[PDB]
Amino acid sequence: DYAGNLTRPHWGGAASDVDIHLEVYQNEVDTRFQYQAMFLGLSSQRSVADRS
Amino acid sequence: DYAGNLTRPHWGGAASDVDIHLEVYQNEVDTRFQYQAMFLGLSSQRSVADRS
Repeated sequence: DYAGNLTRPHWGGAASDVDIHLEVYQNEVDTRFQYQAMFLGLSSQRSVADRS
Repeated sequence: DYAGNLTRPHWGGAASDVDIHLEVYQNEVDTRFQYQAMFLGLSSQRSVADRS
């Protein structure tokens, strides 16, 4: 193309070849897939908070 | 961690490790699974009662 030496704003380099852009970030974290316990209703519950 | 000698309340013995803890008991007795006779309509009933 014509004008093979042009101005690239966030491509700061000696020949304007190396990227220097900014990573846009929207506070996104991918951690894991959540799990819910399912033996709360399939077993009896007792408390020994005194006779430990 | 930093205390291999501790004060365990309901552990008796000279160097603890006796487990004299109380037993929590809620009046529960598991006995067996009951059975009901079915040979009532599967036979003929004759009552000798108080005669022979």
